[PDB]
Amino acid sequence: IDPFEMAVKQLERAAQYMDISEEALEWLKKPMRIVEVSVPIEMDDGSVKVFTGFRVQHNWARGPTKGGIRWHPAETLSTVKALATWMTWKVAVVDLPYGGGKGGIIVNPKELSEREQERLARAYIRAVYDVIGPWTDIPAPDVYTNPKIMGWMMDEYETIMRRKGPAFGVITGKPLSIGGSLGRGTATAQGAIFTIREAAKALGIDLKGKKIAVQGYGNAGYYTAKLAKEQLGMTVVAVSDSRGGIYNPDGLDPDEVLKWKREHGSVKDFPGATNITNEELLELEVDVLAPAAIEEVITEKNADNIKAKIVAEVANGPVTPEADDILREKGILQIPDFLCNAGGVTVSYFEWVQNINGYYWTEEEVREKLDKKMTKAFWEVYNTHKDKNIHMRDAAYVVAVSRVYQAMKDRGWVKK
Ligand SMILES: NC(=O)C1=CN([C@@H]2O[C@H](COP(=O)(O)OP(=O)(O)OC[C@H]3O[C@@H](n4cnc5c(N)ncnc54)[C@H](OP(=O)(O)O)[C@@H]3O)[C@@H](O)[C@H]2O)C=CC1
Repeated sequence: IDPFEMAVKQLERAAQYMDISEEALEWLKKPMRIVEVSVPIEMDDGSVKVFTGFRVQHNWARGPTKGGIRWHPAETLSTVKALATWMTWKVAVVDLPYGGGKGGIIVNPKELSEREQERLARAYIRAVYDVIGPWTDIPAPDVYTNPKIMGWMMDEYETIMRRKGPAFGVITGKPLSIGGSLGRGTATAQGAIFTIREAAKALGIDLKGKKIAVQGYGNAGYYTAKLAKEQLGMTVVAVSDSRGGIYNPDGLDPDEVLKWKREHGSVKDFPGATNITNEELLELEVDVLAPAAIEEVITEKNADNIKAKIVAEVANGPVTPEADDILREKGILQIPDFLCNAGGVTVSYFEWVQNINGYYWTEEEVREKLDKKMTKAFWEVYNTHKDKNIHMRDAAYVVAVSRVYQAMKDRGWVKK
């Protein structure tokens, strides 16, 4: 299924639940600027290889576009366009002064050395300099890209820009030594925890003493479990990895589970815990479920057999639309995927603000501002959900598209 076709279909579906003009929908169905460039680098053997780079800016009505850069051998312009379109709604739902953007290079980084990767980053910056900037387009880490490459890109941009402004703010996800930000490691989990707390508040459920099951124990899953147990006081009873999952009604200690995973290569066979399958974890009777793993783990087949009161879509779309309808019919509140894991984008914006202002905050200030942002966004989505009598995800889409629509109307881009 073509990614851009899917994104356009999603946008039309969202527009079907709100009052939006045809001209605005047509404007939103097409990225405002797409830049495809050749990225030449010098190989370690002395040869020269040319790579294909992309930089799609879907919309900038609300402000400078924001989005990451992906280094995947299967990158396509369609995928970049779809991800920029999704990033637009991602930044619009949580009320950031950002638009939608995305980049990508068709390259396999597993076969490149450190020098070649640095050359690739610098050449990409040299190619796309004319369409990026602190107030035009702010790239970010993505798949097979890390803060190392962010530092290289920032250094190249500063070299080209002759230090005429906040070159630190041109890109986010940088190392702390050069314009970096605190709380970037646990941003997604912190946002998910705040959204879960607000959902419990909305449902009238006290989380102190309740049970939570987390699917996927990577950076997001482990930190979600850890932060839930620490702040929310929720008993973690089940975690899982690719290999399998474990269960214990008496509770799990996330630090010990992480230690065992980093020692035995997997979370399975944890002492005092019963081994369960991922499917079996989705079956447990808990009050919070946090899929932080592979996409499409909840389908029409197992949607009915879910007993969780709150499903926090920490991952990127772990629930299918049929499963969405079935789960909504069962009186279960869903937190949409691009609202639950909004911490990442929310944190990036804080980093950009720190770079622009020249003043960096502390871990507590970032945590409090993120708390405010996520609470406001979830509350703005839940109110739409209750007023329009539509699905949770649909409420978030309505909020984001309404925000973009209003910004477009204010600029005079669309007269209707
Ligand atoms: N973490 C972040 O900063 C943000 C995360 N996201 C989204 O969040 C999710 C996780 O992020 P991230 O922590 O970076 O991912 P990680 O790569 O750090 O970890 C992936 C985890 O999910 C597990 N996993 C991978 N495939 C499966 C599978 N088929 N079945 C069951 N478990 C699987 C991995 O298991 P194993 O360890 O055994 O390999 C691991 O536990 C993703 O869906 C991602 O798209 C996007 C926004 C930013």
